[PDB]
Amino acid sequence: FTRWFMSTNHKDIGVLYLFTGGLVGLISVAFTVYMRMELMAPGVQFMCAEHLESGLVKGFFQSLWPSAVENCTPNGHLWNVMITGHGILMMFFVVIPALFGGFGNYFMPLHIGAPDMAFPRMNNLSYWLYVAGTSLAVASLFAPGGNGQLGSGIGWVLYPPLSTSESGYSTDLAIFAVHLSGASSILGAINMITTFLNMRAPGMTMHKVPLFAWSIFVTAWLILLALPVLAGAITMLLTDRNFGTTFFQPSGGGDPVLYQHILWFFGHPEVYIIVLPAFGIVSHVIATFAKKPIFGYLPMVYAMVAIGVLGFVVWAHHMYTAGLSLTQQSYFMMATMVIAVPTGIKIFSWIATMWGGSIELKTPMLWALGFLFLFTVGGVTGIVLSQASVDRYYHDTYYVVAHFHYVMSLGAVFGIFAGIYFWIGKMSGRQYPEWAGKLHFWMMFVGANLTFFPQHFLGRQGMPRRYIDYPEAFATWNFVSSLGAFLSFASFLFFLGVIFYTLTRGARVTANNYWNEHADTLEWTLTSPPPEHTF
Amino acid sequence: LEIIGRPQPGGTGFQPSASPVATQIHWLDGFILVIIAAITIFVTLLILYAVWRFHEKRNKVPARFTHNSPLEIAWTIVPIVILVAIGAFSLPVLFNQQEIPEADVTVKVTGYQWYWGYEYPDEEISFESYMIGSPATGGDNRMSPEVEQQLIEAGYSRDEFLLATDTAMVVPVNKTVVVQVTGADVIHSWTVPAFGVKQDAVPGRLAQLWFRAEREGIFFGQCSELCGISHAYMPITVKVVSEEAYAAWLEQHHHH
Ligand code: HEA
Ligand code: HEA
Ligand SMILES: CCCCCCCCCCO[C@@H]1O[C@H](CO)[C@@H](O[C@H]2O[C@H](CO)[C@@H](O)[C@H](O)[C@H]2O)[C@H](O)[C@H]1O
Ligand SMILES: CCCCCCCCCCO[C@@H]1O[C@H](CO)[C@@H](O[C@H]2O[C@H](CO)[C@@H](O)[C@H](O)[C@H]2O)[C@H](O)[C@H]1O
Ligand SMILES: CCCCCCCCCCO[C@@H]1O[C@H](CO)[C@@H](O[C@H]2O[C@H](CO)[C@@H](O)[C@H](O)[C@H]2O)[C@H](O)[C@H]1O
Ligand SMILES: CCCCCCCCCCO[C@@H]1O[C@H](CO)[C@@H](O[C@H]2O[C@H](CO)[C@@H](O)[C@H](O)[C@H]2O)[C@H](O)[C@H]1O
Ligand SMILES: CCCCCCCCCCO[C@@H]1O[C@H](CO)[C@@H](O[C@H]2O[C@H](CO)[C@@H](O)[C@H](O)[C@H]2O)[C@H](O)[C@H]1O
Ligand SMILES: OC[C@H]1O[C@H](O[C@H]2[C@H](O)[C@@H](O)[C@@H](O)O[C@@H]2CO)[C@H](O)[C@@H](O)[C@@H]1O
Ligand SMILES: CCCCCCCCCCCCC
Ligand SMILES: CCCCCCCCCCCCC
Ligand SMILES: CCCCCCCCCCCCC
Ligand SMILES: CCCCCCCCCCCCC
Ligand SMILES: CCCCCCCCCCCCC
Ligand SMILES: CCCCCCCCCCCCC
Ligand SMILES: CCCCCCCCCCCCC
Ligand SMILES: CCCCCCCCCCCCC
Ligand SMILES: CCCCCCCCCCCCC
Ligand SMILES: CCCC[C@@H](O)[C@@H](O)CO
Ligand SMILES: CCCC[C@@H](O)[C@@H](O)CO
Ligand SMILES: [Ca+2]
Ligand SMILES: [Cu+2]
Ligand SMILES: [Cu+2]
Ligand SMILES: [Cu+2]
Ligand SMILES: [Mg+2]
Ligand SMILES: [O-]
Repeated sequence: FTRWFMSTNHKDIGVLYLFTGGLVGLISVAFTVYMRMELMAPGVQFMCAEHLESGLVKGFFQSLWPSAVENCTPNGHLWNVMITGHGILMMFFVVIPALFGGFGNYFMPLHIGAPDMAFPRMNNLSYWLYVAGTSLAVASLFAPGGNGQLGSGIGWVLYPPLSTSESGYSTDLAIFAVHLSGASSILGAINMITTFLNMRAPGMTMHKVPLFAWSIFVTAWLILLALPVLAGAITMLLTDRNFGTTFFQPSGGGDPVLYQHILWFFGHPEVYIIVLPAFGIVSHVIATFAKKPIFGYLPMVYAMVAIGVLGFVVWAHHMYTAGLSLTQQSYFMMATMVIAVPTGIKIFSWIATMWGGSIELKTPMLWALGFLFLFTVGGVTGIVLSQASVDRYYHDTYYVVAHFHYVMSLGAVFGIFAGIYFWIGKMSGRQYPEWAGKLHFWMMFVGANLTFFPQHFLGRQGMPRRYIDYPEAFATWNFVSSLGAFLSFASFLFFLGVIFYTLTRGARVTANNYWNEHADTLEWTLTSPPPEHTF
Repeated sequence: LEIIGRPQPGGTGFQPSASPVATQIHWLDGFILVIIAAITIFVTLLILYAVWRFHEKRNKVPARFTHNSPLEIAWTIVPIVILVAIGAFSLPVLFNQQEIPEADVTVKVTGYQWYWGYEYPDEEISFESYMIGSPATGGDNRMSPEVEQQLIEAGYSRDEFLLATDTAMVVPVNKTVVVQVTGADVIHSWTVPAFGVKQDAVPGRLAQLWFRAEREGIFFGQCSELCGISHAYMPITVKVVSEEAYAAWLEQHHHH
């Protein structure tokens, strides 16, 4: 019944976030399958203007069959709507709702011995704001938009003056969607912070809080400072579009580059908001399956605090070619490089935790080991891009796309999967079949690497971002990258099968702690699933 | 003229360099690439060794240590030293890149939806540049027999589709070219990979870049800030020629 959706218990809200994030993730991954169908070969074969003259549903199915070039009039607007929709959904309505709204709401109270969040009704409201935002985002795809078509083709960061000139009101719906998503995140951050400070179990000193709870705590602070700034930036877009202001229009003395500073002041913290809870999950998972306590618990906490703080003074590395002076360019490059030192401490301490342990290679551990390797690949190309002298070549190329998919879709997403296989028994009372989790991992490991490692080559050869079509010479590595994305998609449908199998007919969980003694936090002292009313 | 600044089938490296700045970038990137490949291989071999050496069937009683201070001091200082070495080589390169020398040739570039306008203020020359295959040339941004014919007549082949433009920005070899970039409607971005230059074309702002081309040939770039529906269809052609071939081109534009 709809008694799930009006629940105010942190465990039920966590599950609603997880499922909703998973469903929206499926939609956005489907967009990328269509994207990679069109990028599989030079020339435009799918995104034809001819498909617009038919109806919405009829034109949809025509869009999925290739046409010869001579019968296909390229429709760059549909490309730009797809990639904009894909990025908005991921950055606002998929991975943070799953890690922070999902695992954070479920397990952070359990980890600190709290019975619930401080404001359970605020928590339930935060979930509905997330669903309201998600619905406006999706609605904008079907609203009148740029170039007399539907949808907004302006990229997920909505740069003006393109975003303030785009016709229709699709862009206004997208801005409202981002407002609702930030509201949802701010309410969650308030709940996490109040609960963390005020409702720890007696004896749970701050230097005894588990690392996941720490990561949610630090993440909640980043949200409180970053998201109000974003609300400002995008409200100024709304008033330039609709209420005659000129913040970003040079005719009226505005500056489009001013928007970039405000937006990226949120924009870089956003990615550390994404990844910090994944860091927390990796620490719990690696400690459990190495059968060894986490190496350097206190450096782990401080490194997350250092990363969170530095994440607020590096934003202009997204603007090296936007007209930054040489002095700003040199500062932001040097501030950005510092982030590698705390992050390296965590990477080395995760290996140190494995070192001398007794290692069990079960599915959650596979995801965490993949995280270590693949996040490192993404993080070192982030350091490359931090060199403004080299970012001159790579900016707005697929080398950037390769970078952020390794840290996000082979990093943060591996943390999401590590968490799901780690905790599905604890949340549901049913266990996943081990062989299928391993097969999911290896299919995703091979496919995601085939998808994104060749995009380094495309970037080095100069392929720009946000292109419906590309010169003939980029064909080989675009082809390999599309095959990898199709395999990755197969691996994700299989995963949805594995989850459906687990929840309907998975082996019954009988133990409170079905792993081992080194899963030593409070949720493993409760039943699977924990009782309806905790502590 | 040789087609030099272009992507090549199956390429994994940079486009060929044709400026000293591009040469610097190739070297700095190769230097950093060896370092980050060393770091990544190192991290990966550690994980694979630890999984092999400490697998539960091979090490059955886990250790319990959570500190090692010589190692933590090492693995904090060595990254800091690696990064300072990178910064020491890369800040000069950045400084050479962004300090604008004195121009031998000055070109003012304006980005439009969806084409580029060029003005040579010393020469009172101005023209617009459209993709061969764009509506301006009769196409609709796709390959066709007509588009292939236009590419051949302009001195290219069907392989240069989406890169070749109807007009080119012509500059003399071994001269300092200063380009002033702005946007007319939305933000665009002007770039030539073979020169190692890229600068956003922002409405209301005039920004500068420089290059000195070290050999003659043809070099392509593509617009590099999503600007709307034909973002993929407004490229850049630069022809670097001899001093007098350049003068010849100038004279052909002079109105008597
Ligand atoms: C999970 C999300 C996530 C994370 C964690 C990161 C992490 C980092 N990112 Fe990334 N980034 C994005 C998501 C993320 N990024 C997105 C979405 C974009 C594009 C936005 C857009 O335009 O749409 C982007 C783009 C982006 C740019 C702008 C590039 C451009 O547009 O031209 C830059 C600039 O430097 C950057 C750098 C970094 C750096 C230095 C880190 C560091 O935090 C990484 C540090 C980690 C390591 C370095 C590896 C581990 C460390 C060691 C093993 C120690 C030893 C290593 C050394 C000594 C180097 N990234
Ligand atoms: C979380 C962030 C995230 C994730 C997971 C992805 C996933 C993928 N993305 Fe990307 N992408 C972005 C963030 C992300 N992306 C952003 C910010 C942009 C910029 C948009 C812009 O330019 O404005 C972008 C743009 C971008 C481009 C460049 C478009 C262009 O410049 O024209 C391409 C190219 O192929 C691409 C492809 C893919 C593919 C094939 C996948 C995947 O198919 C790879 C395989 C992954 C899976 C199969 C499953 C992933 C799991 C989840 C999402 C978890 C949810 C599930 C549960 C909770 C159970 N996306
Ligand atoms: C697990 C589920 C994942 C679902 C993945 C769906 C994969 C669908 C593949 C599309 O099929 C190919 O599409 C190409 C178009 O990109 C065509 O290219 C060919 O045909 C075109 C004509 O339409 C030419 O222009 C091309 O140059 C030529 O290579 C090609 O014929 C066709 O076989
Ligand atoms: C792509 C998405 C990713 C998937 C995420 C993992 C899924 C999370 C677990 C599913 O939800 C659980 O299902 C159980 C069903 O057995 C419920 O038990 C419940 O069972 C009874 C109702 O079925 C209730 O009365 C009890 O309170 C309760 O123990 C439990 O509450 C609920 O949380
Ligand atoms: C749309 C995406 C499509 C993705 C395609 C996925 C293909 C799935 C392969 C099905 O074959 C399975 O292989 C398992 C592994 O071999 C078998 O487990 C068997 O073998 C395991 C040992 O590895 C045991 O743990 C199991 O109990 C035992 O059932 C299982 O029976 C069998 O059905
Ligand atoms: C869209 C793509 C959808 C694809 C979804 C596929 C994912 C679901 C995997 C289900 O696999 C099950 O795994 C069990 C292994 O865990 C097997 O039990 C087998 O193994 C047990 C031994 O471990 C025995 O006790 C059982 O009787 C025996 O049937 C069982 O046969 C097999 O069906
Ligand atoms: C409710 C809202 C919509 C929910 C969306 C999720 C839909 C996914 C349905 C997947 O269900 C699974 O389908 C497989 C068959 O297609 C079965 O695996 C079967 O086939 C596999 C591959 O052969 C074998 O490995 C297994 O042994 C065998 O159980 C599996 O049992 C079954 O549970
Ligand atoms: O390319 C070499 C570069 O050297 C000098 O730049 C120095 C600068 O003077 C110092 O302030 C230092 O901190 O930064 C740069 C390090 O390379 C020259 O001033 C510069 O013109 C020259 O290009
Ligand atoms: C089933 C809905 C999810 C979206 C699938 C991705 C395909 C998108 C096709 C776009 C067709 C243009 C109207
Ligand atoms: C030779 C005529 C075209 C044959 C290839 C058609 C491929 C269609 C794949 C559709 C994929 C739907 C998701
Ligand atoms: C009523 C116009 C919208 C105002 C939004 C906030 C404007 C303040 C700008 C603050 C600069 C960044 C915090
Ligand atoms: C980067 C992750 C690699 C982890 C190594 C996995 C080795 C698994 C060997 C088989 C174990 C039993 C299935
Ligand atoms: C008990 C057998 C171990 C289960 C392993 C399942 C995955 C095997 C490797 C699959 C590789 C797919 C690319
Ligand atoms: C020259 C036509 C190329 C057609 C390649 C289509 C391959 C489809 C791959 C699907 C694989 C899914 C795992
Ligand atoms: C450690 C990850 C770096 C990935 C970048 C790949 C670069 C490929 C270099 C090929 C150069 C060919 C000359
Ligand atoms: C570690 C850097 C390797 C060297 C890079 C190759 C230089 C490419 C351009 C050199 C051509 C000079 C005219
Ligand atoms: C308005 C003319 C712009 C240039 C068009 C093409 C360039 C002509 C070639 C110049 C000399 C080549 C050897
Ligand atoms: C770790 C800080 C890196 C800074 C370094 O790259 C340069 O500033 C040194 O010249
Ligand atoms: C080489 C011809 C130079 C002619 C010169 O006077 C013109 O460019 C001025 O308009
Ligand atoms: Ca295509
Ligand atoms: Cu950033
Ligand atoms: Cu443009
Ligand atoms: Cu553009
Ligand atoms: Mg840009
Ligand atoms: O970022």
